[PDB]
Amino acid sequence: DIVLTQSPAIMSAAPGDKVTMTCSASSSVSYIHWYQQKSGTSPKRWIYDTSKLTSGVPVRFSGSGSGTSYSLTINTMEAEDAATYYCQQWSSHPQTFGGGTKLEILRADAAPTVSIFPPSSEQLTSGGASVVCFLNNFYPKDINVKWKIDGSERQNGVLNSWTDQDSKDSTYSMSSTLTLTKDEYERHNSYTCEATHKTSTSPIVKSFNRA
Amino acid sequence: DIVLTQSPAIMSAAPGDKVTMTCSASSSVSYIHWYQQKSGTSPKRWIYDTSKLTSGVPVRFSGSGSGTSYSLTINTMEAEDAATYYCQQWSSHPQTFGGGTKLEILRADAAPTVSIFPPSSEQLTSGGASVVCFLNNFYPKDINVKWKIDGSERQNGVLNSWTDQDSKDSTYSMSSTLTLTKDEYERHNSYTCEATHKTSTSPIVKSFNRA
Amino acid sequence: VRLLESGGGLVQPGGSLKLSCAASGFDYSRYWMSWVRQAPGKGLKWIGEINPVSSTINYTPSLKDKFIISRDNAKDTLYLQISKVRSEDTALYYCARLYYGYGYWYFDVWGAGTTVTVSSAKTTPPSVYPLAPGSAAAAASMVTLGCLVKGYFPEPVTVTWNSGSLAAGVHTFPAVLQAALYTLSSSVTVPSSSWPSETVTCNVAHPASSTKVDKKIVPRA
Amino acid sequence: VRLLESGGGLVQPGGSLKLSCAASGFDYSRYWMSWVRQAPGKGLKWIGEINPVSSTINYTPSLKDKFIISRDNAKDTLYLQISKVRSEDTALYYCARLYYGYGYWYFDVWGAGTTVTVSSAKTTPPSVYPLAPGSAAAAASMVTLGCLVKGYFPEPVTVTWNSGSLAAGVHTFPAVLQAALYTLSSSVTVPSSSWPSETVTCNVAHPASSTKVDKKIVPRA
Amino acid sequence: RRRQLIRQLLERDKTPLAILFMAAVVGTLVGLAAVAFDKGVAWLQNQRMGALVHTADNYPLLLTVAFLCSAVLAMFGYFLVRKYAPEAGGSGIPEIEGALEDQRPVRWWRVLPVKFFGGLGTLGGGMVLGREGPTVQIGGNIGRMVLDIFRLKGDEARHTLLATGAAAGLAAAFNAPLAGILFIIEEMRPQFRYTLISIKAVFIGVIMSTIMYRIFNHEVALIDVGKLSDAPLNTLWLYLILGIIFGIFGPIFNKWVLGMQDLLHRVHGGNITKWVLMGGAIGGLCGLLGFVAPATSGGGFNLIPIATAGNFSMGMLVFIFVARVITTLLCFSSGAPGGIFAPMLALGTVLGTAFGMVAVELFPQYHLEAGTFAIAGMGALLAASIRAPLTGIILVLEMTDNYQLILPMIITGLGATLLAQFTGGKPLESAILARTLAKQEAEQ
Amino acid sequence: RRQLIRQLLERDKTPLAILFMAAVVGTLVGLAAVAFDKGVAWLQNQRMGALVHTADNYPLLLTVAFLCSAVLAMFGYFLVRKYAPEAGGSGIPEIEGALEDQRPVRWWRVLPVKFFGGLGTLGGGMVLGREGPTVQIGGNIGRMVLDIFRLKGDEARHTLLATGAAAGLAAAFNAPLAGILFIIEEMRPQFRYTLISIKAVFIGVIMSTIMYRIFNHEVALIDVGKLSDAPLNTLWLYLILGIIFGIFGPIFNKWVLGMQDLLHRVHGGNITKWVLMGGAIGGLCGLLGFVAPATSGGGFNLIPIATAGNFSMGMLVFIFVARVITTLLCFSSGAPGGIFAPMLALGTVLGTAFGMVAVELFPQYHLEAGTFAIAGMGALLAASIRAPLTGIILVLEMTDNYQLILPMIITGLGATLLAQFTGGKPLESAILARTLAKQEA
Ligand SMILES: [Br-]
Ligand SMILES: [Br-]
Repeated sequence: DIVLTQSPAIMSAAPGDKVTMTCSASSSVSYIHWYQQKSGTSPKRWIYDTSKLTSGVPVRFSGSGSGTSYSLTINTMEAEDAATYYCQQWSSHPQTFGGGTKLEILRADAAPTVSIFPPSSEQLTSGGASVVCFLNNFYPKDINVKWKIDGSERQNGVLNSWTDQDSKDSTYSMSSTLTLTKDEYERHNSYTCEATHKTSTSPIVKSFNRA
Repeated sequence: DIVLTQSPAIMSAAPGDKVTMTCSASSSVSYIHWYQQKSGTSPKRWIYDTSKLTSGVPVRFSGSGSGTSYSLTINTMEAEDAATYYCQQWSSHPQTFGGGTKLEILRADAAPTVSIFPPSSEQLTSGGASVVCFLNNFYPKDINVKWKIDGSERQNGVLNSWTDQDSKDSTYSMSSTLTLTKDEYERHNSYTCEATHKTSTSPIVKSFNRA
Repeated sequence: VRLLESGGGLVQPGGSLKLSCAASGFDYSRYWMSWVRQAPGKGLKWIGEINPVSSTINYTPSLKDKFIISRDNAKDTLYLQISKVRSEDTALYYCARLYYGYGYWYFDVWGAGTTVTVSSAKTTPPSVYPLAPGSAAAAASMVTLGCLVKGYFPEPVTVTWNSGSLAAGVHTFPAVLQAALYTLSSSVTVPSSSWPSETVTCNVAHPASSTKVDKKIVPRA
Repeated sequence: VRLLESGGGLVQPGGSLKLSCAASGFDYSRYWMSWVRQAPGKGLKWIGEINPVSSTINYTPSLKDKFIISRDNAKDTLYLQISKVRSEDTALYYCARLYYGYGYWYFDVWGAGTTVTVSSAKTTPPSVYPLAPGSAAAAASMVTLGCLVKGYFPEPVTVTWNSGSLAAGVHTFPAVLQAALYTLSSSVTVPSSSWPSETVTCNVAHPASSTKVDKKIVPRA
Repeated sequence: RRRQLIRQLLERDKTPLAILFMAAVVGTLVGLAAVAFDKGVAWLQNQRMGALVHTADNYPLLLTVAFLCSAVLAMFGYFLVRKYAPEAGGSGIPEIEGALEDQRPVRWWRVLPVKFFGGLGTLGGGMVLGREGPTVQIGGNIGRMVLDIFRLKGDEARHTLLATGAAAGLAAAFNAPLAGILFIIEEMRPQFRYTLISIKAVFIGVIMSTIMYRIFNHEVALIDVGKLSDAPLNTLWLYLILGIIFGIFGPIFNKWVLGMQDLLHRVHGGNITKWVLMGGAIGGLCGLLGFVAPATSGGGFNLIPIATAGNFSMGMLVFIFVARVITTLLCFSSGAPGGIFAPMLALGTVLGTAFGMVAVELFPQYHLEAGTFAIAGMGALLAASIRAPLTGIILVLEMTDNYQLILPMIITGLGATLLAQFTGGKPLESAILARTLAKQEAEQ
Repeated sequence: RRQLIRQLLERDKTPLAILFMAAVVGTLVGLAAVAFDKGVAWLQNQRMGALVHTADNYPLLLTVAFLCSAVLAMFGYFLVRKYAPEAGGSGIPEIEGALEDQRPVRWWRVLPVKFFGGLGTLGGGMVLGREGPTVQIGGNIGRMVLDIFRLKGDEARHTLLATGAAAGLAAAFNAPLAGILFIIEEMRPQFRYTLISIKAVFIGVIMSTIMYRIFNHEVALIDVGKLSDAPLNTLWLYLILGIIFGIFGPIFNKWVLGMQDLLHRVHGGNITKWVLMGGAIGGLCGLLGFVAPATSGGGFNLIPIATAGNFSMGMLVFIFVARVITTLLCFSSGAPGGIFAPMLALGTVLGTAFGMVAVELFPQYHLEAGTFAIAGMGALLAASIRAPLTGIILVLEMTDNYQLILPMIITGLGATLLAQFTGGKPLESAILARTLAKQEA
C-alpha cells in the first residue's frame, strides 16, 4: 500500500508567512486530501482532490501537486493555523495517511520562569517525596533541566514532561519531578533545579533547603 | 360531514350463507372502504375503493354499491368471518365511519363445561373470598347460572361476564364470580354453581365443600 | 409494518395527555399519519391527520387546541395531545398510516391502540389469584385452571399463559367494574396429563400501574 | 452532522471490546462509514469501511478477524469489534463518514473518537498533593502554585483550578507513566496579591476510579 | 424557398382536430387491449402454475405437465399465426415500420385477433418473448382499424394514427410513456424521407393508454430496483468500456437472431405442421425450464431486480446469460408472436451486473455497486442490436428511476451504438424489414 | 421500394470524421458554457461586494446597484449593436435559421460578442437565462470547427451545427437528454428531411455535460427534494392547469413580440438610444435584485422556494406580474440572452399558485402545491415556445420527480393544445418568420 511521507515533520513559521509542507508518495497517487488536526480535536477535512478547499477553509490555504509529490500551502499563515496536517490518498487502495506535519507558531525567545517545590507534607506522610520543578513559558522548546541534591548532581528518579505549544503566548512549559523515598529525601538538605535555555548562557537555578 | 349508516347493526348467519350488509350515506359518496374488526384487535382494511380486496382477504368477500348505497358481501360466509364491519368514506371531507355491522355466527348446540374454584389461599389472606365459576364453550349464549351456599340460594355479590363469540368454534363462555368477605365465606361449607342451558333440562351443578 | 401507540391511561377531567405512536417497518415519511378513536362499545371516529412534512394538519370538527397532532419523522413517531379532557375523550386511540387506491384515502394500517380513561380515581395494580381445582376435583381428560385478576384500575390488563405458549383453550373474560375497581378472570383448559406434572403460569400485565405479575397455578395443598 | 463514538476504555491484553459510533444529523444510509485510529503521539491509520447495506466491508491489511466492522442503520450506529487486543490496539478510534469530490474518497466528517487502552495494570485513584512555595520563597509579582497528581491509572485526569474560574496561567503537563501508574502536575500562576490572601484550590477528577478531589494550596508554615 | 419557409413557419404545429381526437380513441383502445393481454398472459402463467401443484408429487409427471401445457399453448399460437396472419409472427415491429413506409399492408381484421390470442399462448406459456411485439403491432393495427372505420383520409391521418397506435402500444408495455414517443421518433418512423407524423397526436395516444394501464396496474412497478448508489466522475470510463463490449456483442447477437431465423426455417421448411410442432416443442421446453431454473425462461422481468441487487453469484450470472441467449433466439427466431424487446433488457441487466462484480473487486477504491453497471447495461443491448439508444436509455430511466446514473447509462449506450457500427452491425428490425421486403421481391 | 431496401441496410452510418468532430465541438461548447456561467457568477459576486462597501447610505447603495447593472448592461447592448446584430436576443431563432440555410453563422463575430455580451447582461442581474448565450455560442462553435477543418457536405454543416446547439442547451441546465430532444423537436428544419446525425448530437452533448460536471459537480441548479405523488383522481386538475397555460401562452407571445416593437421606437435603430435604453433596464434589474430579488435575476433561485410553498398567495402573484414585466423588458429589448430560463420560473410560480388554491379547495386529495408547481414549471415552455417534449424532459432532468410524469405531461399537452386553438405560434419560429420576412422586404 502507498506510503505517504510528509516532508517537514515539524516546522515553525511566524504569522503572515508563506508556509509550504510536502507529501511524497512511494508510488503514484492523485487527488490527495489534507486534514487539519488541532491539539485535542478530531481531524478535519481541509483540502481535498489535491486543491479544493472544504467549505469554511480560509483562502490563504491552497494545495497542489501531482504523480508522486503534493504540497499544502498557506499564503500568510495565521495563528489559528498552528496544527498538524495530515495528507491522505485513496487513488489507490487501501487509503493511506502521511506521517503528518506539525505546524507551530514560531515566536520570540523567552527565558523560563523557574519554580521549585518541596514535597508536600501529605506526600511525605506516605513514604514518597516528589520534588517538583516547573519551567514555565519559555521559548524555543529545547531546554535542559539538571537536578542537584546537596550540590551533587542527580539523574535517577527524575521525570520530565513538556506541554504542547501554548495557544496564548506560543511558549512551551516543562515539569521536572525528582521522586525519592521519604528516607532518601531526608538525608539531604539542599535541593536545586537548574534550567539551561537559549535565553541565557548562565542557567537559571532555583532551590530550597529542608533546613 | 357525511353520515354513513350501516344497515343491519347486528346480524346472524349460518356458515355457508350469502351474507350482505348495507352502508347508506346521507349525501353522495364513492369508493368507500370497509374495515373488519375482530373482538380484541385493531380494525383491518378489508375492502377499499368500494370493491377491491386488500391483500389476504378471501375471495368470498366482495364489495359494491354507488352514490348513497354500498354493500359488503360474503358469498358463503365462514365462521372466521365473525366480526364487526365498519364502512368508511373519504370521497368527502372529513372522512366518516359507519356505525358498524356486527356479524354473528349461527352454529350447533354446545353444552357448557362448568368449573368451580374456591377462593385462593392468597386472597383469603386479605379478607376477600371470591368463588369463581367458569361456564366454558357453550352455545347458544343464553345461559343461567345460579349460586347456592349451603344449599341456600345466593344472588348478592354475584358478578357475571360473558366472552364474545369465539373466532374458531363460535361458542360462548361465561364466568360467574361470587365475592364475599373471608368471614362470610368461612361460616358456610357447601358452595355450588348451577348452570342451566338449552343443552339440558337438568342444570349442570359443580360444587365443593370447605371441609 | 408495525404501529405501536402508547401514553394512554388515566387522566383527570380537564387535564391533558400526550399519546405517542412508534412506527417501524416502513418509511415514516411519504406517509400521512392519522389518529382515530373508538369509544367503549361504539364506532370509529376520525380525530385528525398530519402530512409528512407537517405542513398540513387537519382535525375533526373540534375546537381550539382540543387536539394537537404533531409528528417527529426523526423518531418515526406520531403524537396526539388532548386537552381539557372530558368523558367524551375516554376511548381507544388508534394511529393509522394513511394511503389510497384510486385516491379516496383510507386508513391503511392501524396500530393496536392506547386506551385513554378520563376519571378521578387512582391507578391501582391488580391482585392476581390462582384458581386451582379444589382438593376434590375429579381429574378428567381436560383440567380447567385459571386466575383471578381483581382490584385494578383502569383498563386494561393483558393475561397470557406460559408466556403465551399456551394459547389454545384460553379464555379471558371481559372485566367487570365495581367500586371503581376492575375484576376479571382467565380460564385455561389444558390436558390432565399436562398439569400438575407441568408448570402452568398465568401472566398478568397492567401497564397503567407498570405491573407485571406471574402467578403459578399449583394443585391445592 | 455529529459522530459520537463510545465504548473505548481499558481492556486486558488478549481481550476484545466493541466500539460504537452514534450518528446524527444526516441520513446514515447512503453513506459509507469508516474507522480510523491514531496511536498515542502517532499518525492516522485506516481500520476499515462498510458500505450502506453492509454488502461490502474492507479492512486494512490485518489479521483475519482482528476487526469486525458492522453497522445498524436502524440505530444509525456503526460498530467496530476488536479481538485479541494487544498494545498496538491502544489508540484513539475515530469513526468517519466517507465521501468524495471527483471520486477519490476522503474522510468527510470525523467524530471526536474514543480512547482504547490495552493493558493489564489496575485502575488506581490518584493522590493529590499541593505544591506550595517553600518557606523561603521571594514573593515576586506573580506566584506559581500547583499540585501533584500521582499514582493513578488509567488516563485521564482532569485538573482545573478554583472550579475553572482560574483559567489563565494554568498549566497541566502530560502525564508520565511509571510502574503501571500515571503522574502529572498542574501549575497555576496567579498574582502575588491573589494568594495566600485568597483561596487557590486545585480540583482533580479521575472518572475511572470515581474520584473527585479538591486540594487547597496553603502557604507553608 | 425562403418565402415558402416563412409560409410554413407561421403554419407549424397545426394538427387537424379530427386527427387529434382520433389519436385519443386509438390510445384508449390500445391501452384496454394492452391490459386484457397482459392480464390473459398472467392468467395463463397462473393456471399453468396451479396444475404443477395438482401434480406436485410425481416429479416426472410434473416436469411433464409443465412441458405439455407450454407446448399445447405455444402450438395453438404458432398455428394461429401460420394459418391466418403470417405477418403477425415474430416481433411485429419490423412489420409496422414497413407500413409507415407504405411497403406493407395492415390487415388488422386479421392480425388483431391473431397476434392477440396468439401471444396469449406464447407469452402465457412462459416463452422468452416480451409483450412489446404483441402490443406495438396490435397497437398500430388498432390505429389502422379506426382509420378505416372512420374513413379518415390523407397521409397525416394514416401515418399518424399508425404511429400513435405503435407508441401507445410500446407505452402500455413498459408503462413508459416518454419511451413510447421517443421510440416512434427515433426508430419506427420512415428513416430516410420527411413524414406527416404529428408528434402532438402521438402524445395524446400515449397518454390515454398509459392512463388506461394506470387504471389497472397501479401501485406495482414492473421493475422495482430501489435507489441505487451514485457514480463518481473517475468511475465513468468504466461504463465506456462496458459500452464497447455491448458494442462488439450487439451485432453478433444480430447474426444469431437472423441466422437462427433461417436454420429454424429448414426444420419445417414452410410447413404449417413442422412449424406448429416445432413451436410447441420450444414452447414446452420453456414451460419446463420455468420450474427447474426460471431465470432462463419467461419474460425476464423478474430477474432484473434480483440481478441488480447482487443476489446472484458470478457463476449463476454467466449461466443465466448463455441459457437465456439460447432460449431467446429459439423463441424469437422461431417466428413465434412476441417481442425480443424485453428479453433484451434482461440480457443487458445480467451482462452488466457481471461486468459490475468484476469492476468492484478490481477497484475497491471506487466503492462500486454492481447494480449501477447492471443499469448502464440493461438497455445497452437495445442500443447495440436494435440501435435505438435514446429510446433505450429513456426506456431504462422510465423503469428503474435512477436518473443519477444518467451519465453512465448514456456513455454505455453510446459506446454500444458506436461499436455496433464500426463492426458492421445493423438495426435489427431494419434488417428484418430489408429481408422481409427483399424476400417479397426475390420471389418474382 | 428497391431504394428503401438499399437505404435500410445503410441506415445509421455516420462518417467517422463527423463523429470525431461532434466530439471536439461538445468539448469546446462545454468549456465555454463553463467560463461563461463562471463569469456571470463572478460579476454577480463583484456586484454584491460593492453593495457591502456602501452598505450604509441606503440611497448610495440603491445607486451603485443600478449603476453597476447599467454600466454592464450597456457594455453589452453595445457589443451587440456594434459588432453582431444577430447575437442580440435569444439566439435560438437565429440558429434555427442557419439549420434552414437562411442565415449566416458569423462565428468570428458572434462568439466574442454574445459571450462577453451576455457576460454583461446576465452578470448584471438581468431577467435572461444562459440558454440564449450558449445555444448560439454553441452552434457557432460547431461552425467554427466546420470551417477551421473545412468539413464538407450538408451532413457536416447541419450536424456540427445541431450538436453545438444541443451541447449548448445541455451545459445550460446540466440536462443532456433535453439538449438532444430540443434539436429533434425544435431546432431542426421543421418541414423537410435533414442530414442531422442524431448519434453525432449525442457525442457532443455528452462531452459538454462531462465538461460541465468537471466544474459544477455536487450542486444542482434546482434542488427540490422528492415531492409527494399524484393520485389518479387528481389528474384532471393538471389538465385544467394546462388549459390555463394554454390561453396565456399565446398572449405572452404577443407581449414578447409587441414589446419588441414598442421598444424599437424608443431608440428607433439608434446605437445610442439602444445602449442607453439597455443600461436603463439593466440598472433597473440590479436595483430590484436587492429590494425584491424574486422579480430580478435568472429566476432559478426562487423555484426552490416557490415549490416548497414558502411564498404566500400575495407574494406569488406579485412575483408573477413583476416578473412578466422584467422578463419582456429584458428580452424584448433585444439584450443577449435566453427567455428560456425565466419562462421556467414563471411556470413554477404560476403553478404553485394554482396549487395553493387546489389544496384548500380539495383537502381530500391531500395535495402539495409543489407538484402543480412542477407540472407548470415547463408548461409555459410548452405553450409559448411550443416544444413540450423538450420541456417536460427539461423539467424532469432537473427536478427529478419522475412520479409526476403523468401530471407534467397532461399539463404540458393541455398547454400546447390550447396555445393552438387560440392561434398562438412557436415563439422562436415567429421570431424567425419576422427576422426572415424583415429581410426579403
Ligand atoms: Br422477425
Ligand atoms: Br432570437
